[PDB]
Amino acid sequence: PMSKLSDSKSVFSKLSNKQIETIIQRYASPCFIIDENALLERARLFQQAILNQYQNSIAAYSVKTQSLNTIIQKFYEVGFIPEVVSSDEFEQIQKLQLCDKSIIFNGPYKNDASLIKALQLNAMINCDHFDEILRIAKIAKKLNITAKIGLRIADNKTPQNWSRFGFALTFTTIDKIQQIANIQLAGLHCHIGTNIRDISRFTAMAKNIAELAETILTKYKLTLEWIDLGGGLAGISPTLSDKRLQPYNPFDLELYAATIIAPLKEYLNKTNDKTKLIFELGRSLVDYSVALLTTIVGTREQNEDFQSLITDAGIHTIPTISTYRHPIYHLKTDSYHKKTLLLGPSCMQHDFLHDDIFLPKLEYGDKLLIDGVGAYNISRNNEFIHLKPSVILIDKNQQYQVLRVRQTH
Amino acid sequence: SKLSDSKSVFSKLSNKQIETIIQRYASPCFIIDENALLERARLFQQAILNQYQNSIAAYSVKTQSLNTIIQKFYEVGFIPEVVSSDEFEQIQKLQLCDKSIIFNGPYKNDASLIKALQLNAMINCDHFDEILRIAKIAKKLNITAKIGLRIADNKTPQNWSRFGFALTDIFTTIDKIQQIANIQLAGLHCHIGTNIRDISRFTAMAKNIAELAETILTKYKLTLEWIDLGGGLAGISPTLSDKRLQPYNPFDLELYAATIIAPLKEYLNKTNDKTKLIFELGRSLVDYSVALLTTIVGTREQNEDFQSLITDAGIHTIPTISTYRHPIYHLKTDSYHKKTLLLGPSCMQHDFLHDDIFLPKLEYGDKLLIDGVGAYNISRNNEFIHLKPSVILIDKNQQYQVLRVRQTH
Ligand SMILES: *Cc1c(COP(=O)(O)O)cnc(C)c1O
Ligand SMILES: *Cc1c(COP(=O)(O)O)cnc(C)c1O
Repeated sequence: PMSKLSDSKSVFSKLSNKQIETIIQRYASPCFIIDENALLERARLFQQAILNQYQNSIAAYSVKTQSLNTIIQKFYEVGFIPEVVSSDEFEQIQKLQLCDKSIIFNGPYKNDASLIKALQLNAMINCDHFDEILRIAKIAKKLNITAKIGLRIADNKTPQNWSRFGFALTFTTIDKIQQIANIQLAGLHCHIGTNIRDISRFTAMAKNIAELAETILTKYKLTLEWIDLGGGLAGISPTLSDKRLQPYNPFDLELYAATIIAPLKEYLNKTNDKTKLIFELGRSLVDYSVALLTTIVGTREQNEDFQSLITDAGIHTIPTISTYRHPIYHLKTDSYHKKTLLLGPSCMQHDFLHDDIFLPKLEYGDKLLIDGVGAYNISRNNEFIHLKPSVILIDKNQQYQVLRVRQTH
Repeated sequence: SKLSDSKSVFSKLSNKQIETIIQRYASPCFIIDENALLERARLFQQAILNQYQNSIAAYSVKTQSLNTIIQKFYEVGFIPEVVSSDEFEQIQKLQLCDKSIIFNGPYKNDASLIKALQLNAMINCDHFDEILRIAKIAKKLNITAKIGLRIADNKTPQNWSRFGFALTDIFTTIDKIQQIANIQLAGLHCHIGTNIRDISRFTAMAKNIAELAETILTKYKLTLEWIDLGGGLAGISPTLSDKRLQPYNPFDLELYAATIIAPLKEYLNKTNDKTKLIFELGRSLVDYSVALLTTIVGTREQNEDFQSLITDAGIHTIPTISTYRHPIYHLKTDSYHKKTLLLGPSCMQHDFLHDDIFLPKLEYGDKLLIDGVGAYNISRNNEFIHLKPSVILIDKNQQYQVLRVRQTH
């Protein structure tokens, strides 16, 4: 019964048919829309959650999840430190000419130029393979300075967190590091997956990371400068295999912060709260503040009990629709719903938004709102068949601000 | 295994040439061999023309949408074939002397239709309500629109499809079209799938289309103006579900042409060869003339029975790698191979170029060439994590031409 946008729990339930028509008139269909108020409320509440649990906590902005410059700026304005996983992302942040050049540099591939600038700005660099530690050392001699680094750890003692990415925690690697000159171990990094709703996995990882920081404490007389627990917390959209049809409530960030931090408080207290605790939540912060407006542009079948419709948005506009049941809302005053097949604007057999959803009868020109698409869609748009659609911010004054102009030939 | 001993059109490519390409345009880097590409194009036109004089090769824009490549095929005699309003507009911006164009696809917006109806384009509709939108536009212009009907060859088991009018009461659809003012049936369009290696599916479709064209001629005394047989012929790369690991030879176009045309010559001669016969092959024409140069940038494991390496290109640079076993060649000199895992420059579980290929031991700075990437990769590049790489044309003269500049922030 919450099929209708105005009757939903969506951030965008406030949007009338008239407002949607105006957005599309100005910026064309399909159109991404981002609500600034909801987005920055979530950002600030996350900072409160972690700081209430540990006062030397730092929220880092996961650029890859939502890489629009304007959004990065706004999270930076409330105290987030940019976190990048590539040299391009690293240089994106530099071009923003931010006053505070603090930055977290992750990723399996950091080119030489990126690592030079990073060292000059004393970024926090977390390495996940050995050859990179060596390349940083040679740079750390040419550049007459010692380089602090962190090590990405794989929580391979936890079955659900096992990963080939990072040094496995199942030590020989740290013995080598300290005989290495110009390199000084300064932190740990661990990122165990994505869309994690079983926060037992965060407890497990935090316990093993704490045991590691304790063993590093004794076998090496070293207190870590930072512990980065990555991201991975679940968003609001159920997976397609999930039996739940309705979206989840945005995950309780106080529950997340208390669960993951609890196994680490013992170590952090010995360090007199000088070890920084870093969090890199992306999806769970940004997903539900972004929706896609799409228009029905054709009909293949239309009978009492079934309709097959063509939309102007498909899997090349929101690729994560192939993995998640993103909520789909309509604008009709109509009680009778029928099985509905929503096809994208491609005659490719995998380009559909949903094959088993119940919606009222729709026709050419009707609009749908696809909610919870704020993570890992916009920046994956491409120029295949259809050019990239507009991205609009509903700013904190309820005024539209274009963040990406619709592409044209 | 090694590039020099390969059957690849880049077999001829030197380490110094490759290192020059990368030094000049960075890694990863797409390369397109002009000679191989246009030779394939001419052979296809020659194949279909020797079977039927009024055969027209159409260029599948979506398969390889770089403007320069489009212009080349246009100069060889190909007519542009588009499947979206954006592609349509891309072609008009080329300002070709001959405005002939094929307009396919499930979504054609009003602006493109108004333009296409007044440029004598062959417009193939796949759902009825598009027909009615054309009819109403045509009435505003006081013209009668000639349209083609996309047909689903649902009598052939492998060709069953939702896209197009079902050929299995199809005549109930053309009966309705006969009554609609400002519309006249003029052509048929059939596109039965992709990466089709069983040409029995083409011969079956051509026979069914021939029968439909005969019935139309007898029921409505109507001789069709064109028959569009679509594309879909297979490329050189096996699927990952394929048991075979080595690339196939480029499919025999003479065989394809002779077999798909033969069921239609009774009709086409009955028409004194005035029906135009259009072909829209893409993958099979362009895939093997394009390769991706990638560089090893790190190591995770290195035994003599197994190695796990990090490349600077992944599924976001060549997304068809998740579906196809694209040939991967090295430039070294060594007999000894080992199970090799090639990890993309992302720490996502699914970002790997190949997880059980045997390759010589490779190290940081070593280079690989992934062949057969010319279909459905370049235009799907995006700005997620890594910006888009350069695309380089290897001229007729073996000189380098920049078709897409490396992207930077
Ligand atoms: C993906 C990722 C994140 C964010 O992950 P989410 O699921 O969106 O929360 C943070 N840090 C790193 C290193 C990552 O790879
Ligand atoms: C995809 C497509 C083509 C090209 O298909 P290929 O497999 O690359 O040969 C031609 N015409 C239409 C309508 C298409 O959708």
